[PDB]
Amino acid sequence: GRLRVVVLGSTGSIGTQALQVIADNPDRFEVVGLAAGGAHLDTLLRQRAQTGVTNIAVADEHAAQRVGDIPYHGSDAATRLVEQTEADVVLNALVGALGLRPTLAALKTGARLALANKESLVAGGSLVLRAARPGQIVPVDSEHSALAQCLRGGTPDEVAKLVLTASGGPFRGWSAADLEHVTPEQAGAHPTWSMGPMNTLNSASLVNKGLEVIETHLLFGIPYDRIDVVVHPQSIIHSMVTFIDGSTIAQASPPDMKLPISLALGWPRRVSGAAAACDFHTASSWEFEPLDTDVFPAVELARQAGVAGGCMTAVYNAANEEAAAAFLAGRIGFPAIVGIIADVLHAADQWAVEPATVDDVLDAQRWARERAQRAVSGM
Amino acid sequence: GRLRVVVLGSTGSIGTQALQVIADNPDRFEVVGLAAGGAHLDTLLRQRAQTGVTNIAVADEHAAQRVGDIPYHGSDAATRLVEQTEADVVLNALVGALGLRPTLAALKTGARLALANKESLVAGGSLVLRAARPGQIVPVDSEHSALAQCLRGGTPDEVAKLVLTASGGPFRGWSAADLEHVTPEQAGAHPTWSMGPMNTLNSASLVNKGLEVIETHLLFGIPYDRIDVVVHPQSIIHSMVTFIDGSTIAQASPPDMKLPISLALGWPRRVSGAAAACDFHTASSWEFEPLDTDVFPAVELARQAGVAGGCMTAVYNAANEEAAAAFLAGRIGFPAIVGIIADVLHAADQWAVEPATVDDVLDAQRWARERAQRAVSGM
Ligand SMILES: NC(=O)C1=CN([C@@H]2O[C@H](COP(=O)(O)OP(=O)(O)OC[C@H]3O[C@@H](n4cnc5c(N)ncnc54)[C@H](OP(=O)(O)O)[C@@H]3O)[C@@H](O)[C@H]2O)C=CC1
Ligand SMILES: NC(=O)C1=CN([C@@H]2O[C@H](COP(=O)(O)OP(=O)(O)OC[C@H]3O[C@@H](n4cnc5c(N)ncnc54)[C@H](OP(=O)(O)O)[C@@H]3O)[C@@H](O)[C@H]2O)C=CC1
Ligand SMILES: O=CN(O)CCCP(=O)(O)O
Ligand SMILES: [Mn+2]
Ligand SMILES: [Mn+2]
Repeated sequence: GRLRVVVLGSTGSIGTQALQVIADNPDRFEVVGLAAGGAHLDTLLRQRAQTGVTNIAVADEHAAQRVGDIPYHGSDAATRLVEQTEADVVLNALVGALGLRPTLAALKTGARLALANKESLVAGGSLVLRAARPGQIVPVDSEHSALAQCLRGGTPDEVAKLVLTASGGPFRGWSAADLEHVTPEQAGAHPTWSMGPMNTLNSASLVNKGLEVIETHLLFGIPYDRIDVVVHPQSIIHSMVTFIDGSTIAQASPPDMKLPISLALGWPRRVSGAAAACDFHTASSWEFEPLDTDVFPAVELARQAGVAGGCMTAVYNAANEEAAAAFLAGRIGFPAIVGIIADVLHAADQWAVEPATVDDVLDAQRWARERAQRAVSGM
Repeated sequence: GRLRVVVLGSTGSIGTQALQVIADNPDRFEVVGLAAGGAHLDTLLRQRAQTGVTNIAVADEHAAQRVGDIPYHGSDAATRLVEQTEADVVLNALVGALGLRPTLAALKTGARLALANKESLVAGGSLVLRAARPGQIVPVDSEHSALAQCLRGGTPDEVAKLVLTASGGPFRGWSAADLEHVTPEQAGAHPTWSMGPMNTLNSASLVNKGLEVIETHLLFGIPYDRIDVVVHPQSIIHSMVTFIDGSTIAQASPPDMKLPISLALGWPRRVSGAAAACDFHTASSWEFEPLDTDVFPAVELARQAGVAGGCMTAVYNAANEEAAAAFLAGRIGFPAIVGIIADVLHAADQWAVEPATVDDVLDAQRWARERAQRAVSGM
């Protein structure tokens, strides 16, 4: 039958790509809700006009003032839309802290949650896991989607290791000395129209990989010492699972987020024609190499944060946001991003307690931000 | 509740590796029958002593006499061993189309057929299929083991293509002129697998891969035009499945037949520690290139034979067996192997008829062997 889909973050990269998959597959999906921030209000309004969906939410009141016929506006607008809309699937493609409450609300409705919002898991952690039922959360990102597919190759008891691939970023194979003089531009901080500067930087710093390692633990219930990372420059193999017999199962496709998006939406059913497959008519190679964890310790730090548990991963992420921004403003050098994360985490043991509420997570993030600010400024 | 396993061809490459898996896993497996040709009595006698199994078949009458007290001897020994031994699994690791009757007898008992002896299924065609219940034939071949694992990545209707990898053999990259000079000693080399001299030859000539394409169609019911072959010199990726959404699922491990053996014996349950896993703590690459079908047409000829159906696959194999014997004896050049197969196949119009009995298959092979000898005489 047709799945009713709520798209949260309809004006961003994931959201718009999802809407294309849905437009291409009217047999499999129908949009029944759209939520956006308001920065791209004009796009949301064009989306209302194109899709015919009037069930929309805008967070920013100022932006909402420009329209006068938005059913959900102001803070918690997305959350209210989720609470009040009958749906089969909620795609949470919201950015940052504010994806958390809608994740919780969507889980309570009993819909499947196609999750892109990293903060829901990296920050929300045990709040989100205690609220979600088995199979309810389906990951949107390429590595997690790949692991979900590869896990089909055996029972849960047969898994030995999860292996995330990592592009390695622009500084793949760079020495510590090389990294000393990395500039914001080199770190891929261009005013690229769709993605924010943080995504390319997190990729370059290997912090994104650490975040993905944390999310892997929470999604698939695999201990951190069994979650590995290999550097794979082509990004054709999106991740792999190694089983107890020594067999490894791997997922491969030319880069294209429409594949994992389509699969998250239709899970467990694949969407015909979603993306192009690997073509073996011209010679190619898939290369693998280890990550030098002395030069790139962000993944080791993520495992430490993850193992400590509670709000420690919220701390890891919030420290990064602050240090990364400080790097982009020229307040610190590149190697000092992960240096500050380590300094903040080392000081953060009070946050190992499990959060009872969203406010607990926010307090952990507040603490981590100001602690990172002190480290940056020298105060 | 150990599985009771009869091991046909115990003294060969697959047989010995299989006994090693069983020896390491006495909780899961027990040997209850051994069959061999009689050429390696030292090995067989050691196997009798180490397993404690006296329920033994020896094909060669004189060799069986030399041992004394062999319960089954003569060319029907292996077949009669299968018929009269209660077992849960029959591992058929005989070589050549002579494994046909043991294969048919094994299926008739209701036991799982762990099939290394691809030739018996290639020769038997729909006759073997009609004797099998669904999933009764479980492949030991590394490619088909990989395919079975990767097919867990979706439903049947989601399968777009099956992709077999091929090492490309010792003469990968060689021109037709280069092949003219190939010696039996050069064809006895293999870059990635340690095997008997016949399977090694078949690998060098690509006839092995042709046999495996036919085996794929017969095992999995996928049409020949959706079975691709890609050359992968590392033999780390063992085969892949491409799904309708563009996703490809691949199986990978360092070349070690103990992996597919262990899984075939214990299907669906994996066998802990059966083989070493891919090691991502050191650099490596997985390379792919197209097969050069002009220089190596054996796979195309297999597709032709397979599409024709009936007893045509038996003809393909039998012609190879005769031609291969003549190459190893120094009577014909290396290119003549596949030239003879082409000559025989294209004279075989009458053998497209579906086999009703074993005798139909035997008739087809008898003709093919004579026709192959005619081709050899003409050179
Ligand atoms: N792009 C990718 O491939 C990857 C995605 N992810 C993560 O998935 C999430 C979504 O991906 P992406 O589309 O690129 O993120 P985007 O930044 O491109 O889009 C974010 C969406 O959230 C909306 N939004 C912002 N603030 C609010 C608010 N207060 N209430 C409701 N909605 C709000 C935005 O609306 P408006 O535009 O009007 O502000 C926008 O539609 C991201 O957080 C990203 O980190 C993870 C790995 C990689
Ligand atoms: N070797 C490998 O790695 C791989 C093999 N395979 C397949 O597995 C099958 C077995 O191959 P492999 O183990 O390499 O071959 P081998 O030649 O190593 O072994 C052949 C076995 O069959 C026995 N045998 C020979 N003739 C007869 C006969 N007339 N009656 C009864 N037994 C006989 C031999 O006994 P003896 O010599 O003692 O008389 C020996 O035990 C082949 O069909 C091959 O295609 C597939 C994947 C890879
Ligand atoms: O199952 C494994 N084999 O048959 C050995 C494959 C060697 P090849 O790809 O060169 O035919
Ligand atoms: Mn990713
Ligand atoms: Mn094989």
